[PDB]
Amino acid sequence: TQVCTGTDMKLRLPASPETHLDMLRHLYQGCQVVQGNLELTYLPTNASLSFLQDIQEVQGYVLIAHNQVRQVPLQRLRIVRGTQLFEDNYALAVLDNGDSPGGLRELQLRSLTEILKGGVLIQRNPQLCYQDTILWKDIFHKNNQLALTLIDTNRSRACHPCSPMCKGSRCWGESSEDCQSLTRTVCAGGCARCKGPLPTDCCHEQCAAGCTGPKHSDCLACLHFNHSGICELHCPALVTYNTDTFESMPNPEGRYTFGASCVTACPYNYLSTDVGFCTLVCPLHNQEVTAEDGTQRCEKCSKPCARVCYGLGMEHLREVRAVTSANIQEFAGCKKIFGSLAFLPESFDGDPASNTAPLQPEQLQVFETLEEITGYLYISAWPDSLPDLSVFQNLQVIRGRVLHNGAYSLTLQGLGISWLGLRSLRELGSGLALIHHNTHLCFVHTVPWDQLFRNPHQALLHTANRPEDECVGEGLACHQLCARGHCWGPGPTQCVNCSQFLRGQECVEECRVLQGLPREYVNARHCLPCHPECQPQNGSVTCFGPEADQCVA
Amino acid sequence: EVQLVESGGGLVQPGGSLRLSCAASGFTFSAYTMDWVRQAPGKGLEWVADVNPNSGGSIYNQRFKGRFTLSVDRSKNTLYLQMNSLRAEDTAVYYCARNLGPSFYFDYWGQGTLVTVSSASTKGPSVFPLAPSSKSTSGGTAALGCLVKDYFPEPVTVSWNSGALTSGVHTFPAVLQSSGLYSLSSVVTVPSSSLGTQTYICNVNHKPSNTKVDKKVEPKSC
Amino acid sequence: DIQMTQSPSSLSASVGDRVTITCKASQDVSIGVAWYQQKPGKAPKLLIYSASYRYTGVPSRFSGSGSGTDFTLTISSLQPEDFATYYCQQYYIYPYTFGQGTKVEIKRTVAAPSVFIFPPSDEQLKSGTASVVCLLNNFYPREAKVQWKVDNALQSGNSQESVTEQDSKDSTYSLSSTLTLSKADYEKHKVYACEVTHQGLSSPVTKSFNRGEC
Repeated sequence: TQVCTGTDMKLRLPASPETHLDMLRHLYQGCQVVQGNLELTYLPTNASLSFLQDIQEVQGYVLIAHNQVRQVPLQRLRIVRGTQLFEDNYALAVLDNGDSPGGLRELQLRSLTEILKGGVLIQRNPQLCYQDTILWKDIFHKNNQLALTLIDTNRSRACHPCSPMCKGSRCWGESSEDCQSLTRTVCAGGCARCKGPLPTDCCHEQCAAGCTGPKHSDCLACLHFNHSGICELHCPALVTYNTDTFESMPNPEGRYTFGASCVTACPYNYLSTDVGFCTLVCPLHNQEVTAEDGTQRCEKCSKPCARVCYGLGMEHLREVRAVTSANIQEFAGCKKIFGSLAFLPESFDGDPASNTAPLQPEQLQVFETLEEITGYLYISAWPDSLPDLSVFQNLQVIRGRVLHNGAYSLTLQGLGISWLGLRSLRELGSGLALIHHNTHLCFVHTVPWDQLFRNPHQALLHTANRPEDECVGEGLACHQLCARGHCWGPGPTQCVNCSQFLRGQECVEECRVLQGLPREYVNARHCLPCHPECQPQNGSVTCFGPEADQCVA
Repeated sequence: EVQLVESGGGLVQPGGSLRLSCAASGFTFSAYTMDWVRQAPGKGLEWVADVNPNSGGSIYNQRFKGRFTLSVDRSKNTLYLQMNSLRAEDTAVYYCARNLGPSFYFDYWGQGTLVTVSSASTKGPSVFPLAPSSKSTSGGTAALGCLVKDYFPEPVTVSWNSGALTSGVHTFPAVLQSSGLYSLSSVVTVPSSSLGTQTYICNVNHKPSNTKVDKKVEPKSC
Repeated sequence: DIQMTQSPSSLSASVGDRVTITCKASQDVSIGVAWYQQKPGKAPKLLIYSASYRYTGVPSRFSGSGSGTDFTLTISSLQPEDFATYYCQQYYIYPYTFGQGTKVEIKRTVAAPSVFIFPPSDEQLKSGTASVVCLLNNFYPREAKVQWKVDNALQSGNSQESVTEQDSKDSTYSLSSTLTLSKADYEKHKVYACEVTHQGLSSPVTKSFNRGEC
């Protein structure tokens, strides 16, 4: 998959510094376009970053801060768009990269040619050379009056001169292959971009970063939209009009807008709108419904929208950081929550600022009916009287449209829970899972983490948990009645996939049909007690169904 | 918060061309259908056109198709409305609303930039005093005022005695004459016991014409 | 095209009454009808959609109804903030056409105007044209017919009227009829008069003006 959602985490410290380099690699591996921000923060000096060699396009900004790596291999990145900016002013931010000595040594951005919107921020880098020898105006867009240069030139080492074979002195490295390709300040006439000085070498008006010819199907990047190799200005409409009567007829060439490309259908986790936009949230007077196949769709409604529940970051909870006792009553009977759910340390104990009562462990029973979360789940505190997360038994799917820190969709931190708690969690739509620094945490490696993910960019990061050798040597090892050794925790319950038969929520063996007081009928390996008040039998099947007609008498 | 601001309004000759813009903010631009509505002075509302941000497919009105031209610039959340071959019926305020779902009803209208078309040039207001008659007493109260005539374009602000007198002043809305020029009347009611004592001056200010002509109001010697 | 017609085109009511406004279409627009509100000088705002559902952020003193060809917008209790023009609209089929408007304004008792007549100034004899004013002041309701006469005969096609907006202190209107004829046409008659008729006046008072002693 070449479309990977980026991270949303500024200079803020990581959750688990040990499993951080394993978080960047499990997210930008085999990716070419980043639908978000590219943030490279808090990397050790000897970290290997070979997985960042294929990044080409970034929708958001580029953040490179607090790193001791000598080289960042982002040599094949052409265009950064800048839909959202760092401090609302910058599109490229290289800060605080310093301690043979460690720290960033060279920028190594050889193909950067177009920044549509934003600025560049380079401050406090002692080991960085060649940072002020680049004509940054060329890389900035023609329609960008926000292009402000803030470059710090405080260096702790002596730099080398650029390669003499380079025409001028604009180089990103000392080697001969580190020159800069001037594109905009060398054009002849009113050409926004040109591959050379000749007017015939001018690029098409839809070329973003450059061109390999005069045509409109060979731009290095598409300025507005990418129509399967055709740099267009708009995606083809989803409907055609009679233009006299103006009637609606479906267009077989209808494409949907998804970032900077035209797509036949919206991606798996996204939503398709009648206007022709791949959304994560339906617009006003629209509604999210499931089609016959099972895909997600934003569909209109004449009647007012049904009352839905909202979580953190959503309509009236856009600024709440954790679930307190003030908003705990809102999630009453909500079979679906539009938004996230966070439990910070300040949730189960009252806040001195206000008269906030602390979260009693019996108040968390309102979540015993929740079945779907469209955002992340973040539990960094949990009562010690509750051994697991058994309040989320009915939680089936966490879609992860909104990700905590921009990467994680299921995070547990310092809980001290017993095994896992999460019984029926069967799907993580997007974002990684991070279960770390829980001392009494067993049952981590025995979860079908591949049967819950939905894309190759999802993974499981875990560290500083209970050692596995101590977990097995206690009699807690996925009781064998669970099929294929996939268990959620100790007991006849917590089996991910049953092997023989079910009796309610617990994994059981051959039913009590022939030797039980309630006579049962096995429907897809499910013991179900039915009262045989027609004919007491002693080893024969009494009832075929729950109705009176199916009874023996 | 969603807020829309229009621009491009002004005054042009018949047949002239204009281009109104409508920048959007506070909501996802490429998620709603954007619209233009107009209202003639003292008349009802009339839907003008319909644009789509993603595809660009514009839906016009039969009375406007061919003359108007819509556009969308998602790089700066801006709408464009190209008006060509403007006639004398195209003087109105041009709203800029948005669709909730692509059924044609509106919730968040713009500000209503004004477009006016006329062949009249800029002329200063000629202030004409209306002296109170000898039989202008209604029982102890009289009336007086000045008359601006043949001024273009709107508006004109009128003041009495440098703004000291504001109780009882009635400024009438400007009415367009058959010659294509505007004319309104400003009057004030004064008690008849004080007529030859107060020196009454009417202060007409024309900003497009840079006119500050003042005319005294003295009772007529009947 | 569909003609979207409201009835009545003007209405007066006091604070606390019940206001009913009806809109009618020429085609089946059963549930494709909205409603709006425009105060003088500011942009319209949505009130009702689907002819029976309020918009988010709208008070509860609004209840649309009606399906097919008859529609109705009703306010249970009036407040000194909803005195404006109410439009109806159809979006069921192309084209989408608004109504003509319904003006709702505060009611009070009848007030009689103070009729006036103003001799034209002297600086305008040399200009070429003449103008005579038939000033009214502080009357209610708005309906009032004003016609001129040149010594025997009413004029037509030469009198433009102008009425100000409502007043926030006494809620009365002002009317100013401006006769316009040339100076050459002015210096050939002797009596210029304008006739004012109002509901509150039992007698049609007339303000005669003399072209002589002035």
